Amino acid sequence: HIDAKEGGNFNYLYRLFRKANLKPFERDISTEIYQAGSKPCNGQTGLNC
Amino acid sequence: NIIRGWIFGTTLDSKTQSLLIVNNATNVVIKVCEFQFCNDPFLGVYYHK
Amino acid sequence: QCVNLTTRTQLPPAYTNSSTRGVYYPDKVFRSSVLH
Amino acid sequence: CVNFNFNGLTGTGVLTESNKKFLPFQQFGRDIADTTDAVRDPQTLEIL
Amino acid sequence: NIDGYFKIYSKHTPINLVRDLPPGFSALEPLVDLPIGINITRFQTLLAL
Ligand SMILES: *[C@@H]1O[C@H](CO)[C@@H](O[C@@H]2O[C@H](CO)[C@@H](O)[C@H](O)[C@H]2NC(C)=O)[C@H](O)[C@H]1NC(C)=O
Ligand SMILES: *[C@@H]1O[C@H](CO)[C@@H](O[C@@H]2O[C@H](CO)[C@@H](O)[C@H](O)[C@H]2NC(C)=O)[C@H](O)[C@H]1NC(C)=O
Ligand SMILES: *[C@@H]1O[C@H](CO)[C@@H](O)[C@H](O)[C@H]1NC(C)=O
Ligand SMILES: *[C@@H]1O[C@H](CO)[C@@H](O)[C@H](O)[C@H]1NC(C)=O
Ligand SMILES: *[C@@H]1O[C@H](CO)[C@@H](O)[C@H](O)[C@H]1NC(C)=O
Repeated sequence: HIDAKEGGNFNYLYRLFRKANLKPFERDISTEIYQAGSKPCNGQTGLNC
Repeated sequence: NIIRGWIFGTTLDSKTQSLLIVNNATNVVIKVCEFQFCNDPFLGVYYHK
Repeated sequence: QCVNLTTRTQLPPAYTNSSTRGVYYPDKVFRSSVLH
Repeated sequence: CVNFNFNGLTGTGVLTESNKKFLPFQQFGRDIADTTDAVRDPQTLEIL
Repeated sequence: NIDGYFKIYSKHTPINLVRDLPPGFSALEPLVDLPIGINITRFQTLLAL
């Protein structure tokens, strides 16, 4: 009733890709690009980035 | 009184959060912000008569 | 705004020992006249 | 010989004015066996 | 740095020596437990120069 809007409420982000599990009570706002394969990422969203 | 404090973190860049401790004279300051540290960090003034 | 400083020394650091220094409290539990 | 509950620390015994000295933050003391043998009244700061 | 908290324990004793970490027993008391929750891997000292 407060967090939903008729057009959509696109605040409230969440992380999906991390190189290791978080430890207890640890926070992470790293917002880097996460290479998923082995090719370098170069900070650009691409094939495995 | 040349030792003032420490830096704590992983990459010590803006792409990662870090911790800073500076005891200056009256009061100590502890901040967890996103600091872009210099390659050779040190504190500022010493004195001026 | 910050400067770059390189050393003018020509030797690695030395080495000492911590004889019995560095004992802290491993937990916040109040203990009196005991051996833990 | 009442039931007591001081700071969430319950028990059952005889309360009595004590001469023990607590640290300024201490709220209770312990015997050689882990049993509360003295508690500080949080409304009069008195150790008993 | 365990379970999100940054813990500092310190001691301050008066001595007078030249170039020695003086022997003896040392018991450090708790200063602060800060809930900063960050992964910490490296550190560095702040000098007043
Ligand atoms: C805490 O951070 C350290 C260092 O950033 C992480 O260890 C690294 O993990 C990456 C990816 O798994 C490896 O490529 C590096 O070789 C590791 N470095 C070291 C020094 O071991 C660690 O995974 C992090 N821990 C958590 C749980 O966040
Ligand atoms: C040294 O530490 C003192 C601790 O008080 C800090 O002084 C503050 O200075 C800021 C501006 O940088 C003011 O906004 C605050 O009002 C000051 N502190 C107080 C009284 O709350 C400061 O972090 C350090 N340097 C200076 C400028 O003294
Ligand atoms: C030296 O310091 C300056 C600024 O203080 C910085 O721009 C430069 O990249 C540094 N060089 C090295 C090799 O760290
Ligand atoms: C430890 O250091 C002290 C003084 O630095 C020295 O006298 C002693 O021999 C050293 N002991 C060991 C085991 O290194
Ligand atoms: C708490 O309340 C009691 C009575 O209500 C009063 O006597 C006492 O001064 C108050 N403050 C403390 C710190 O106990």
